[PDB]
Amino acid sequence: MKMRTEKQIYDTILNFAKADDRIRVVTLEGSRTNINIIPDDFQDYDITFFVTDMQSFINSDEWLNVFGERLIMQKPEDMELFPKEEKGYSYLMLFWDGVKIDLTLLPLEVLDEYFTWDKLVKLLLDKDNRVTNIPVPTDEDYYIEHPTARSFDDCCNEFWNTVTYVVKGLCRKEILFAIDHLNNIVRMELLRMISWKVGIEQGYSFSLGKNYKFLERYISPELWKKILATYNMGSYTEMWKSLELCMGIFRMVSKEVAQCLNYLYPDYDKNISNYVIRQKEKYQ
Amino acid sequence: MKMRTEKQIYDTILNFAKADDRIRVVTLEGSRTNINIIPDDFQDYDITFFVTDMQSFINSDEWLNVFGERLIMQKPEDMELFPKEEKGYSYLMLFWDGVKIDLTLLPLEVLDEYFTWDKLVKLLLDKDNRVTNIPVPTDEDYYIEHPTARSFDDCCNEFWNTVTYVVKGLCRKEILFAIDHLNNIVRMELLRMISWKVGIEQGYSFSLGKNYKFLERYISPELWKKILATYNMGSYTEMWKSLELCMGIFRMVSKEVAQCLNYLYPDYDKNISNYVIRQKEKYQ
Repeated sequence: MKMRTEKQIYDTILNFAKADDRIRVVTLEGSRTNINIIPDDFQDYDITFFVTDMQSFINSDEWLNVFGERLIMQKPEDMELFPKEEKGYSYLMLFWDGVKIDLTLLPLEVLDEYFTWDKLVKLLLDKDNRVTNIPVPTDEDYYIEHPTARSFDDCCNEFWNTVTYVVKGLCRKEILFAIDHLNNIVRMELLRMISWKVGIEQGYSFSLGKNYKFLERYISPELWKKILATYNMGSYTEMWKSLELCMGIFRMVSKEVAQCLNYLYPDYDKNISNYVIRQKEKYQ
Repeated sequence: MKMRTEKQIYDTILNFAKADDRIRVVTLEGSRTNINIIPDDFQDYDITFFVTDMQSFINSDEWLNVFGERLIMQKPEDMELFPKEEKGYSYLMLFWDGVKIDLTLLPLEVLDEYFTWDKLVKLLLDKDNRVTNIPVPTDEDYYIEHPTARSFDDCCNEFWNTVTYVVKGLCRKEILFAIDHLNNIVRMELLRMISWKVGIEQGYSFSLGKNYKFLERYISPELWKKILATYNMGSYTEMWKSLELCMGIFRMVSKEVAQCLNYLYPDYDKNISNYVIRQKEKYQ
């Protein structure tokens, strides 16, 4: 059940922008610019306004009422607990009907370099014709990268080195330390190596999506099940199993990448695998 | 079974530094400077050398052989896959006997501001008496922070807003997106709120450690079990359970913090909890 159509939402946004002297350019960002994303009910409206007077917007929130009644909103460049990590000033809003609008205000001066930030951008309005070469959105910066012999070694090095930090956390009875290093680093390097395997098998012309979220489409159900099994980490016993499964998958996938691209298979696996076994025995 | 004593390791490091004209200051960093850490077999030796000629060290690795035979080493400021994220040039080494040395080379000029970077620092050698006010190591920058009414609201805002991103990932059958947002953000804000609860209950004069790794000492076994149960995430069914458990813990703990510090309890819980229930039903 829709309470508003997509055309009604775009009209609310653009009619507001057209009427306001301060707003000179409007762009669209994110998955709605991406012809390779299947449309669904969760696609945010990522809208950017380029404006002549920033402070006149920040002074009061009343002008936002045109977008509808809100369930929640965040102003991430205006919080105390969190520092600014994007330029400009944004409003992340979830509305009563489940629609989401992430609205960014940027000073007009930033238009000089804005288009270098991301290629998934579509120009919606340009009152003064500032944009002389109009960009065509593309997700090409998100395709799988081909490794080099050096970056392959680097990935193996970071995987196997950080494995030793999971071991330290488990042997010290500091499970949260072990979990964070597995989540933030060890399994991320495993997923990177898997992305290189996908590139070898299927090519370099498509994206696996943010957080590798499209990976399931491009790997065996057998390998997908194992990957998901590594995310059961709520005990020391489960964490040793997850870590050992992660190591087994990494051996199999990095060996395939090395043999397909004619790289040396490094000694990290042999040396750290023995280290893991010895440490586990010492504390068992 | 030790193959080398701590005194032998320190002697290997300092005798090397004393003999070398290029090295003028040596410091120790990390948990070995921290009198509140219980010593164990996994404490790295975090050593920093301040040197007159950086490039003469980087040219060749032979000089590292004095530290022993290595199982693995990383040179993180000299990789292709990973950009530099620390100043200077470091060597992360794990040795044949399980000893770990993380050795950082820094130019002498950086000594002007180095001591502002971290307070868990101990001066080991200063050939020219460059350090006139000698620092005393302390972990005080790692104690629990007292929230303000604004930062309390900010934490609640980020928790409940990001809950909606876990919902989106689960409803889209994009579980890796949902898992990453729960791991990187949702549960981190839960752990932050729990740290504030600990501060109220037990005070502001101690550290919960990196990755909150000492948290188990300061919360009920009952609450610890629930926290660990949230880390079972290897299926859509498990992820809905984890998310709902995370929300329940957050309600209980943020309510206690608000009532103890006389903050307003925000409407995020009510509004987003209903949103979650509706979305789960819509896709079930």
